[PDB]
Amino acid sequence: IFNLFRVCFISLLLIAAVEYFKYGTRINYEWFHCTPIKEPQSGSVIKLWARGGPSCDKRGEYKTIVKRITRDYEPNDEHLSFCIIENDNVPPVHYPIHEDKGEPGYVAYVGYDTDSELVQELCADSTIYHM
Amino acid sequence: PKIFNLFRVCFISLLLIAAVEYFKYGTRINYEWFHCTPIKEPQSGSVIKLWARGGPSCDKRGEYKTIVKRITRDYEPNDEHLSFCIIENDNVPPVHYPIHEDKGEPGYVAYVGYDTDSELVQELCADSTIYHM
Amino acid sequence: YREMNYRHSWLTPFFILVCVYSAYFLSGNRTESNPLHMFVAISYQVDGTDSYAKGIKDLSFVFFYMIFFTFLREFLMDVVIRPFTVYLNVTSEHRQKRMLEQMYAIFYCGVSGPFGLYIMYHSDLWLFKTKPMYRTYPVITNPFLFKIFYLGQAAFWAQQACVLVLQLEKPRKDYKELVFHHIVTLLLIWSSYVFHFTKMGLAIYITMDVSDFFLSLSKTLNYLNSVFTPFVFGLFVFFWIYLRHVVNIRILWSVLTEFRHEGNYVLNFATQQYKCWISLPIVFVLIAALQLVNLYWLFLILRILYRLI
Amino acid sequence: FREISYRHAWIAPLMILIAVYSAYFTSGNTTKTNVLHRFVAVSYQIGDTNAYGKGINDLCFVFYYMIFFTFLREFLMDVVIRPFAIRLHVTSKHRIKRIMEQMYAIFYTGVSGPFGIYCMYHSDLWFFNTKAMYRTYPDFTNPFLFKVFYLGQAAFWAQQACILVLQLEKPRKDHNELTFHHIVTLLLIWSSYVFHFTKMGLPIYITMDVSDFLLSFSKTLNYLDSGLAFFSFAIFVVAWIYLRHYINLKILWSVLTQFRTEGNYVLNFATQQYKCWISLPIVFVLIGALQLVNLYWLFLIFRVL
Ligand SMILES: CCCCCCCCCCCCCCCCCC(=O)OC[C@H](COP(=O)(O)OCCN)OC(=O)CCCCCCCCCCCCCCCCC
Ligand SMILES: CCCCCCCCCCCCCCCCCC(=O)OC[C@H](COP(=O)(O)OCCN)OC(=O)CCCCCCCCCCCCCCCCC
Ligand SMILES: CCCCCCCCCCCCCCCCCC(=O)OC[C@H](COP(=O)(O)OCCN)OC(=O)CCCCCCCCCCCCCCCCC
Ligand SMILES: CCCCCCCCCCCCCCCCCC(=O)OC[C@H](COP(=O)(O)OCCN)OC(=O)CCCCCCCCCCCCCCCCC
Ligand SMILES: [N+]
Ligand SMILES: [N+]
Repeated sequence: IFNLFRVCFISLLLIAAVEYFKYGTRINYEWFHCTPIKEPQSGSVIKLWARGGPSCDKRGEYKTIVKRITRDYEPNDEHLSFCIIENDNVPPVHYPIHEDKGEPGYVAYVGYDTDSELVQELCADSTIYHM
Repeated sequence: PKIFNLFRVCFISLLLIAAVEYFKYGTRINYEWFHCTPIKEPQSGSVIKLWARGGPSCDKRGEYKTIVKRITRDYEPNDEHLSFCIIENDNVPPVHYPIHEDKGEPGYVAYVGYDTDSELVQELCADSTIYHM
Repeated sequence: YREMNYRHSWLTPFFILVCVYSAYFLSGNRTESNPLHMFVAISYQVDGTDSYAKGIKDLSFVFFYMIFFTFLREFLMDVVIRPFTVYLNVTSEHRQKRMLEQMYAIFYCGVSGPFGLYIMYHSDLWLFKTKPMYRTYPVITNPFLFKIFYLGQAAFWAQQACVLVLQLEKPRKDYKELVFHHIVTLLLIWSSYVFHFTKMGLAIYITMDVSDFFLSLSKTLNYLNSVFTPFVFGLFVFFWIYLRHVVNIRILWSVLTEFRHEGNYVLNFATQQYKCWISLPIVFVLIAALQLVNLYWLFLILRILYRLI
Repeated sequence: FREISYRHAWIAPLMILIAVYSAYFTSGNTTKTNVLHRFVAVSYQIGDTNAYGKGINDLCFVFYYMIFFTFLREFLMDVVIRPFAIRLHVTSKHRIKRIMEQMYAIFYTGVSGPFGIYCMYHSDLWFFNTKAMYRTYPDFTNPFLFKVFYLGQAAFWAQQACILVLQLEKPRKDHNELTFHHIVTLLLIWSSYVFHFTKMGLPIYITMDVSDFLLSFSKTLNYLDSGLAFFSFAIFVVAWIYLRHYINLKILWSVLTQFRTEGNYVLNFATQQYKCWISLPIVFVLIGALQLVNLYWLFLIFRVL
C-alpha cells in the first residue's frame, strides 16, 4: 500500500519531471540554441544579437535579445533605451548548423539613458524603445 | 553516524539557503510574471492587441517582457510565421501604473498575428516597426 | 457484498467500471466535454481527424484503465482460467498458481500482440520498417489506435506493476525479474510516448509482446504434459530469434543509420525535435540494453534448449 | 602526535587557521582577487564605500570562520575556561561541564553584545530606532561592521549548532531546548540577511545577546557559589524585561505600523522590495513567535523568582 503509493508518487514525479523538461526546453528553447553575443559600443551601449544553428530562429534571437536587454540593464538603477533591428534579408530560420553563420536575423543596440544619444546614432531609423 | 547527521543538516541548510536565493533570483528575473497581467484584446482571426496591466512594479520593462513572452508563446512561428509590433506609450514614464484599478493607458501595446493576417497587423501597427518571427 | 468481494476479488473494480461507464453514457454528451470522458476515452483529438495529442488526461485514461485491467486480471482469474486449470486437473497449489500467471499471459499477449500488428499493419511501419520510425519524427500526435495501444499498454503494465508492488501474494524467487520486467516495460512505454517515439516503440513492443505470447504458451504446456510442448517451444525460438534479435538488431542498426538520415536531425527544443546527436546514444543505449537483456535470456533459452535435447 | 591533537582539540582547526592567514598574508595580492579573500575577509565591497553586497562568498566566509569559532570554542575551553573551573575549585564534574558553556557563553555574548551595540551606535538604528528598520529597506549592501557581525554571528551559531548536531557529548537535559535555540537564531540570522532585513534583525539579535549575556553571567555565579548571583540575576530580569519584551514588543508594533508606513510598501520583485502586505504576516509571526518564546521564558524566570 504505502510502498505502492511511494512507487506511484515517484513515478508520477518522473512523469511530471520529464513533462517540465519538455515544457521548459520548448519554452526557453532560445537558451539552449541561441548564444547571446555582445559588442560593447561605448559607455553602457552595446550591440546585441544571438548566434546559433537552425533552431536559433528569428524568434529565438528576439527572445535572447530581450532577455539580456531586460536582464543586463536595470531600469530601476538607471533608465535605459534600446532598439531591436530586424534583418529583412534573412528568413526567420536562416542560421546554418555550421559556424560560418550569416548576418543575424535580429540585432539590438541597448544602453543606459546617459548614453541615449549614442543609441539613437546606432539605432538610426529604428524605433527607440525605453524601459 | 554522528558525522552523517552533520552533513544532512549542512545539506538541508544549504538546500534551504539556495532555495531562497533561487526564489529571490527567479522572482527578480521573472518579476513581470508576478506584477504584470497580460491583457489580450482579440482583433481578428489571429491578430490580438496585447498589453500588460499591473501596479507600479509592472515597469515598462515588465510590459515589454510580458508582451514579448506572449508573442513568443501564444504564437508558434514553426506552425506558421508570425508578425507583430510593439508600440510604446511615450506619454507615460516607465513606472506609470498606479496601485489601484484606474490604471490608465499601458506603457506598451503590441499587435501580433499570424502571417495570414499580416496585412491586418500592418494596419493596426499604424506605421510602427513590424517584427517577424 | 463483502463476502462476494473477497471470493470474487474482481467485484470491486467491476462496480467502479460499470458505474463510470454508465455515468459517462447516461450523461448524454459522451464527448470530450464530459468529465468522465477524461477517463473512459482517449483525449486531445486533433479536431475530427484520426490523430490525438498528449496531455494530462492521458494519465486519467491510464489510471482508469488500470482499474479496468484490475477487474479483467481478477475477473479472468476467478471466472475463466482458474476453473480451466481445475478442468485440466493440475492438482497442485504452486504449480496451478504459476500456470495461472502464464495462462493470463496468453490472454493479454495473445490480444495485444495481434493488436500491435493490426495497428502496425494500418501504418507505414509494416514489417518492422525502420525508416518510418524517424521520417515523421517528432510524432506529437498519434492515431486513435496507437494512442489506445500505448496508453492501454501503459494502463496494463501499470496495473501489473501496481499489484506486484502491493505483494498481495508472497514474492517468489523470480520476483526480482518480474519487477525489472514491469518497471522497464513501463519506462520504455512511457519514455517512447512522452518523447514522440511511438512509431519506434510500437515495433519494439510488438517484438517483446509476440515473443512473450509464445514464451507463456510454451511454458504453459511445459507445466502441462503434451506432445505440443516441444512444437510450441520450437515455434518460440523461431519467433524469439526473429523478433527479439533479428528485428531488434535491425531497429538497433537504424538508430545508428536512420536516426541521422531519416527525418529531421537538428535538435530544436522549440519544435520538440529531440532526434539529434544527443538522443542517439540514449536511444542506442536503451535499445542495446534491451538487446543485451535479450541476449542473456537467449542464453537461458539456448541452455534450456540443450536440456530439452 | 595524536596525543597532542587530543589534549589540545584546538590544534585541529588552528592549522587551517594559520595556513590560510599565513597563506593569505604572505601572498602579495591581499584583495578580493586572491583566492583566500572570499574566506578570510568580507566580500562584495562596492567601490571604496563601506557598504558590502551579499553573495556566495558570504557562505565561504561563514564556513571559514566556523573553523575559527571551532578553534575559538575549543581553544578557550582547553586553555582558559577549563583551568578556570579547576582553579575555581568546582566540586562537581557535571557542574564543571555546565559552567563550560555558560563561561563560554559569558565570553561570546559578552563580546557580541558590545559589538552589536557598537554596530547599532554607529548606525541610525541607535536607541532602537524602528524608523531606520524600514526607511531604507531593502538594504542590499551592509556596512563593514554589519556584514562582519551577521556573517560572523551566523558562522558562530552554525558551528555551535553543528557541534550540537554531531553531539560531542550526547547526554544533556536541555539538548532539545538548545537545538531549537541554535536553529532558530541561525534561521533569523540567515533569513534577515538574505531578505535585506539586517537593520531590523540587528536590534532583535542585540536584545537576545545582551539578555543572554547576563543570563549566563548570572548562571555561572549560581554554579560558582556567590552572593553576587542574585544581584547579577536581578540585573538580568530588568535587562531581560527591557530587551526581550519592551524592545521586541516595540519592534512588533513597528511591524504592525511602521512596516507599512516608512519605506516602500509596494511589492516589487524586480527591486527585491519584499516589504509589503505579504511579508507583513511573515515578519510579524516570526517576531511574534520569537516574542511568545520570550513570554514563555519570562514565566520561567518568574518561576525562578
Ligand atoms: C507505476 C504505477 C503507475 C504510475 C502511473 C502510470 C504509468 C504511466 C505510463 C505512461 C502513460 C502516459 C503518461 C504520459 C501522459 C501525460 C504526459 C504527456 O504526454 O504530456 C505531454 C503534454 C504536452 O503535449 P505534447 O504534444 O508533448 O506537447 C504540447 C502539445 N502541443 O504535457 C502537458 O502539456 C501536461 C504535462 C503534465 C504534467 C503533470 C505530470 C503528472 C502529475 C500527476 C497528475 C495526476 C492527475 C491526472 C491523472 C489522474 C489519475 C492518476
Ligand atoms: C489484454 C487486452 C484485453 C482487451 C483490451 C481491449 C478491450 C476494449 C474494451 C474495453 C472496455 C472499454 C470499452 C469502451 C469504453 C468507452 C469507449 C468510448 O467511449 O469510445 C471509444 C473512446 C472514444 O470514442 P468516442 O468518445 O466515440 O470519440 C472518438 C470518436 N468520436 O476511445 C476508446 O477506445 C477508449 C477505450 C478503449 C478501451 C481499451 C483500451 C485498452 C486496450 C489496449 C490494448 C490491450 C491492452 C492489454 C495489454 C497486454 C499486453 C502486455
Ligand atoms: C564573538 C563570537 C560571535 C561573533 C560576534 C561578532 C564579531 C566576530 C565576527 C567573526 C570574527 C571576525 C570576522 C571578520 C573579521 C575580518 C573582516 C575583514 O574583512 O577584515 C578586514 C581586513 C582589512 O582588509 P580589508 O578591509 O579586507 O581590505 C580593504 C577592503 N575592505 O581584512 C584583511 O585584509 C585581513 C583578513 C581578515 C583577518 C581577520 C583575522 C581575525 C583574527 C581573530 C579575530 C577575532 C574576532 C572576535 C574578537 C574576539 C576574539 C577573542
Ligand atoms: C557551511 C557553509 C557552506 C560552505 C561551502 C560554501 C559554498 C556553498 C555552495 C553551495 C550553496 C550555494 C547556495 C546559493 C548561494 C547564493 C547565490 C548568490 O550569489 O546569490 C546572490 C545573493 C545576493 O543577492 P543580491 O546580489 O543582493 O541581489 C542581486 C542584486 N540586487 O546572495 C545571498 O544573499 C546569499 C547569502 C548566503 C549567506 C547567508 C548568510 C547566513 C548563513 C547562515 C548559516 C548557514 C550555515 C549552514 C550550515 C550549518 C547549519 C547548522
Ligand atoms: N547556452
Ligand atoms: N500572475
